[PDB]
Amino acid sequence: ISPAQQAQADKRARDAAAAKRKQDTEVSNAKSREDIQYTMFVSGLRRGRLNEFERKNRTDDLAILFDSVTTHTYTKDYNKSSYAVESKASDHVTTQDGKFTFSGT
Amino acid sequence: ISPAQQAQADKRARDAAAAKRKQDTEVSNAKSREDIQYTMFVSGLRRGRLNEFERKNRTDDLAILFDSVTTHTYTKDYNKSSYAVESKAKASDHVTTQDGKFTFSGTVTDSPYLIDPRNMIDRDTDKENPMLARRPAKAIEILELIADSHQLVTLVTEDNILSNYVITSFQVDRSSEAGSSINVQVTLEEFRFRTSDPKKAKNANTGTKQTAEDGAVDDSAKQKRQTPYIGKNAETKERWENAAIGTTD
Amino acid sequence: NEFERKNRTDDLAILFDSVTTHTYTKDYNKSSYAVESKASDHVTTQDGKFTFSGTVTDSPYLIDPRNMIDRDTDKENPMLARRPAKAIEILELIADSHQLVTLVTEDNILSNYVITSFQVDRSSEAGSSINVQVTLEEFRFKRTSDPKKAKNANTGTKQTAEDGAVDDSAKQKRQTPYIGKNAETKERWENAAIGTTD
Amino acid sequence: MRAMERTYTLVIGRPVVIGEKPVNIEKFANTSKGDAYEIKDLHIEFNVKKDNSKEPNKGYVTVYNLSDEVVNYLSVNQRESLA
Amino acid sequence: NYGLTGSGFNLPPMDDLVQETKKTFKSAFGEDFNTESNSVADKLIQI
Amino acid sequence: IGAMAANDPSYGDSLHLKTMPGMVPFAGSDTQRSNAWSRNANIYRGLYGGGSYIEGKTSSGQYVDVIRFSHWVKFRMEESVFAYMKRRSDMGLSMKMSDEDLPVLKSVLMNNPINIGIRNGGILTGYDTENKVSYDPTIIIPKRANIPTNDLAARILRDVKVELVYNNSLHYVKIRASVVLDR
Amino acid sequence: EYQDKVVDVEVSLGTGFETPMFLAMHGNFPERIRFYVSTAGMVADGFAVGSPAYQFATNAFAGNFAPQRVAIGRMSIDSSKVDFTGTTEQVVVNITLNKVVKAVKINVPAQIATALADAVTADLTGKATAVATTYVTVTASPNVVSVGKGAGVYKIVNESSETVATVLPSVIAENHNWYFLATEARSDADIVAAAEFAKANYKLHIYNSTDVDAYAPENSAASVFDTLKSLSYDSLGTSDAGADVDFTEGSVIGAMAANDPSYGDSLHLKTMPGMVPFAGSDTQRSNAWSRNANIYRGLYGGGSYIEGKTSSGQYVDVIRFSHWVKFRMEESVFAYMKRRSDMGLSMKMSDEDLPVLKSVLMNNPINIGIRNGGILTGYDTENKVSYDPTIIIPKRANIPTNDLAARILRDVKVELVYNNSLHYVKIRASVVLDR
Amino acid sequence: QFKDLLLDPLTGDLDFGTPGDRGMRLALTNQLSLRQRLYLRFAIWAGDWYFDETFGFPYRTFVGKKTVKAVLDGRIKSEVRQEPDVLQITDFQSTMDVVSRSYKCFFTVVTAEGEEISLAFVGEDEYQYPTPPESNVQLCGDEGVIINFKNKLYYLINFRLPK
Amino acid sequence: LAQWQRQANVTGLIYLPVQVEGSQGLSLNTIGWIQKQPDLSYGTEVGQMDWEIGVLDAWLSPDQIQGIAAGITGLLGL
Repeated sequence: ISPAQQAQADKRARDAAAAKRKQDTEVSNAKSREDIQYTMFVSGLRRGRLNEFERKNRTDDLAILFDSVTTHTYTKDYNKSSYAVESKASDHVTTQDGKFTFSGT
Repeated sequence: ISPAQQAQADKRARDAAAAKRKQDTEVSNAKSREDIQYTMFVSGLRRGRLNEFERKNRTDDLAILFDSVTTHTYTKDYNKSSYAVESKAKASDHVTTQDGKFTFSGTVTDSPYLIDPRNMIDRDTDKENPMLARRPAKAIEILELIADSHQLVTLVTEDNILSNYVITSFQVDRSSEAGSSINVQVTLEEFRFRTSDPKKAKNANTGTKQTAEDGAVDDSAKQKRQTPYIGKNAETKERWENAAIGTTD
Repeated sequence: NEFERKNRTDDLAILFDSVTTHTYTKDYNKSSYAVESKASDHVTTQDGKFTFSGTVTDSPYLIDPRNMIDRDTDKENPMLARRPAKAIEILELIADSHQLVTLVTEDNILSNYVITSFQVDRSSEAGSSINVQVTLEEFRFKRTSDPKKAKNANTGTKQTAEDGAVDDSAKQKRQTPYIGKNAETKERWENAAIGTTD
Repeated sequence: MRAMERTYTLVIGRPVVIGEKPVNIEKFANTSKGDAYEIKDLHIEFNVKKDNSKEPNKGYVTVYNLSDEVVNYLSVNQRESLA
Repeated sequence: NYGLTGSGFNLPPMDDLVQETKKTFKSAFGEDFNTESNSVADKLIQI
Repeated sequence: IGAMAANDPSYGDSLHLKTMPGMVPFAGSDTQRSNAWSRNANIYRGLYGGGSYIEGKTSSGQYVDVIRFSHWVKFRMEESVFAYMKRRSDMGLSMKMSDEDLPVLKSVLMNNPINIGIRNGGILTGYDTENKVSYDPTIIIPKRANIPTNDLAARILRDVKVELVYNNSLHYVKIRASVVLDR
Repeated sequence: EYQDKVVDVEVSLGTGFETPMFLAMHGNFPERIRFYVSTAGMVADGFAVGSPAYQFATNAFAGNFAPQRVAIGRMSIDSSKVDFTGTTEQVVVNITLNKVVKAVKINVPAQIATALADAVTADLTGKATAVATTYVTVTASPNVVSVGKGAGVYKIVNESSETVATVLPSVIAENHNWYFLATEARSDADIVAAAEFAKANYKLHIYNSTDVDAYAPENSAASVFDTLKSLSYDSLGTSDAGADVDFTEGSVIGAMAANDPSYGDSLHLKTMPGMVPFAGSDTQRSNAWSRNANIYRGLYGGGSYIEGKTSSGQYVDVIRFSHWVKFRMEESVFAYMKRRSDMGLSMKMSDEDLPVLKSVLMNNPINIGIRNGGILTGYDTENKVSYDPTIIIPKRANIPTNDLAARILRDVKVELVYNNSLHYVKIRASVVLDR
Repeated sequence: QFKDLLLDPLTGDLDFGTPGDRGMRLALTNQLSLRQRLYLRFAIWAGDWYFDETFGFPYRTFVGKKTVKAVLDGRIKSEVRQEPDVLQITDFQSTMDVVSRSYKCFFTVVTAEGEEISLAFVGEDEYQYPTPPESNVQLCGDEGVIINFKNKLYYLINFRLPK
Repeated sequence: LAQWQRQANVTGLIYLPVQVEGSQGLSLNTIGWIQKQPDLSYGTEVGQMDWEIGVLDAWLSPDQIQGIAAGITGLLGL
């Protein structure tokens, strides 16, 4: 080894460490302010949803539009006891969280 | 068996043992050099990212280019907890972020078109006789060295730049479908986290420490011999250490 | 360059009539939890795998005798030699004995690889031939010896060794009669100094 | 060329009888027939803990698909302490 | 340890002597002295 | 003789560094060995940690393994062509100089001698990047419009030509290096 | 030849385009040009440490892109001087008869000047002579004598009856595998003569000048830089205090040599070892900038070059590219004509063979430029023009009959666009608040 | 910085030195150490050194056999990189002659230079402990304080008068 | 072409320049290679062999055609 490399390992550590300070800092402030509200427009737009699209400003109610959306699906789930109930005991059911997925470009 | 067969048996032990020494020592050399960084140029080279390819000097900053990259993908994931309520429904609680994964597929051909010497694969490749230069072979022993030494790789993609990624697996297929080339696939994940000025250093710890193993007192435990002195400045040392230090007896 | 080094008694070599594909792969794993920070030791290396597919046919095109498959194959009637049966007999013995095989490939050379599984079949198509698949994995392996290389060893606690003049009594076996090559010198001393098991 | 493979042996002897002198389990290995019941090539799982305390060191063992004769020899001696 | 003791005469292996003399050489020229495989001093000392 | 006998000539096995049991090392100094080398007088030498032959150079100058190969080519080419002429002449259909049957010799010669040479590594094949010439064997046969009438009376075919390239082994290696330091 | 070992291993050392040529004053060898790979070889040739040529060679080999092999030109010496117009130990190094390394010492300017002359006479005095006049002259007899600076503030000044304008036509004849041109004389007449020669032979001229007029007020045109600017000469001039004594020309050459011209690597902000920062104020630097006199400046937390602007005005990296295009285009077309004429099928002006030049030119020079980033390509949105190279060839129906008699093809045209680097950046912002 | 006995690059014997300073020397500069570390590594045939069967180069594999130039170059170029202080390999001119059956390659290796960490084991010391005074100088003063003042006065008298 | 194919297979160099200068039509200038060897067919008449040559870039260039630069700027679009 030689001092020339010690002046090189520091560069490798310094620049790499600088990356977290950029990415890690941005998320910190993004969570430190709850005023901003993000929204997404999947289809919908031209069938009268423009009524609320025009409400979105450029500082608080940010909106996102994709160049194209191919498919989107929505689904919910429920579960029930698999054993015969004692009898009305209609409380033997629970509601799960609904899922939503879509593909775009 | 026969006395001659003993020589044959000895060859197995030597050649097999010698093989791992070359692999093991080379890996040991890695993880010891900290002034070396590896970067892979998956894409974007011909669009903007040419600025980063010029900064690498073939000595301590190295670039990995591929003759062709068929596809690459990037997928981050998150986890969401959920607890039940007496209203026969489910609510939600804090969420977590699960690092991130990256994969890509590429090919190295034994008949290259763009032989750029700046690429670290083409360090020794002959300009005018490519197929005998063994490009497909030359890429395996360099890709494997990076992975098995646990290097922290940096990926320069056209869309974005990723850092602190560790290779997890890779494949090499010489199928008869193409031939004269190797199909390569790789996967990576985000490994999300002495010298130097005394000013910046803070209080460290080392825990309990036993007697140093490089000097006397261990020999008395290991039952060995103390190293004789080299005589210089005799009659000045011996009077003092023998009185102020003594001997282990 | 190295194929010609192989003789017919020690460094046996195997060549298949055709190899269609071969693949080589390695794996690594890392902690799935954020590290405490450099703590680059949170990774481990797995054993590399190697697999390939081949074929052995009743109508070979090359019958180079150096191949151990063709040890004693007839030159003019390859199909009566029953070559596919010759290959299987060789294959099971290598796998069963757990030999550390060495693979010579296009790019690199691999050593200390053991066979973990192989498959053989004779489908309706490609009759008069057999398709073969093999799988291998690395082996991280770690007397008459030179006293200069010897190192202190251990054998733990030991008992009476082998069926001797004393172990025979334990198993109630009758003492082995002594062959009378000489019964004048040892006899007066053997019983007086060593005694008898009783 | 070989691999590095495991090996083991398990031996069963006569019942242990305490007398008026130090006990050595070595001398009880031989059975009335002479050679003891040795078991070599059968899948075996065992766990043996040892310590420096009052309690004795105890070890556990499991054997699969034993021959009926050996099991019969242990159905007998169930009142006794085989070495 | 291996010479004359209170219980007769013993025998040292080769490796212990090699390590002892290599330690002596290390002390002679500091911890930086090379003594393995490629050193001419290694070839002299082992022989 | 014990080192060359049981070894097919087509492999091109050099005799450079083989060990000969029974022989004793040559004790002459470096100057003596250089003198004998100019004589083409090979010497058995006790090498670094061993003893082995030096070089298979004949009195004329050519390496010995070449000479065996040249003889081996002569024998097999001669028997193969003859063995085919007999078959044709033994079916009543003897070969004729009709210019429609001569070309068949392309397959006969390429079959027995030439191909067996390539599969054994004796004969080279491929292309050369600096001389720009290929190593593939070539065969040329004369047509009936060139055979002099004197030969037709004697029923002789002459002036057939063949080309081969031999695979040379390695005998010496000489490294050169220089440890320059950065500034 | 007979080889007495099956293996012979030798471990040893040592061994627009790169090689520069330094035109020096000396007599250590008879030839006009010699090549060296390290300063060590020059010492073996009797070059005294601190001598002009030695300073240039050591500086050129120390750069980040040092040339592989420097070249030394020879112009005769008649006398040499040691000037003591500044003083505090004033060690000086003399080498005579190629072996006599007599490092004269003196300590404390007439006293030191006369004292140094006295010390030399005390020597071998039977082979060299000295005389004080502030400066002291040193003269050889037929013996190689080398004088170089060891310490102190004095500076060596060699003098010769021969003229640079006449030697240069001589050195070129011996060999011409050298691209950079540098001279020791550094007089106004000598520098200008060297600049003119570099033009006709397509060489790059470099010179460092100590003139204080370089950064004088722009209205004052008295420095060399003004003369070259008027004559529209291309020569990478610059101002430095170490231009003498140390001959920092090697440092600049050390940054460009090992770098292919096709990459378009600018010299804007590169660091030159050996040079010293320019200490003039802001107004002085602005003055020198108008002169096209580049300066090495100690920057924020560092020190680096400023700009590669030649005397004419164009950036230096362009000039190397233009020369590099000239050379490769010329050899490539010729290399193809020979092949055709060497197969018996020489090229003809038949209008059926001329078009082939589209592939020949696009092959060797042009494409290699694009893959290296030297040449631009694409489209322009505001000028609406494309950057693709174009090539046009005349048809047989336009070549005058005079050319056909002489067998000459003229008026071929090519077009290129160069990729410009970045040199300055100027942010502008305004923090307006909502209401 | 690996220290070891110096080997003469010209003869191969130990570098006892010139006739004027005959003795023994240690390899100190990293260049010299690396030179001999490569020389020994390449000169010892694989397996021929007792006490270490894995050291050396396997020349027997190539010499005497029909071999491919490309394979040999890889092994030659690989053995070099086993040293932990090798920066890179600059150029490699591998050529083979078929008439004489000789093979000869050229290449160079680049290595940096390090510091000495400690001088305790080598020769000298870097400190400048003081010198005891002489005679009654300590308790009564020193004359040099007068000489320096006299010289300053004389030089100042010299300065003012133009010369 | 057959000799070139054999040489390329032996060594590895497969890329050679290809240029087509059309008359009153579009032209081409790129780097090509030999893709697939045609099939011979010895019959009564003289046969035809069709070589497939693959080319890197296949954008046709107006080049000789004049009055194209002015026309390109004439097109409107948004």
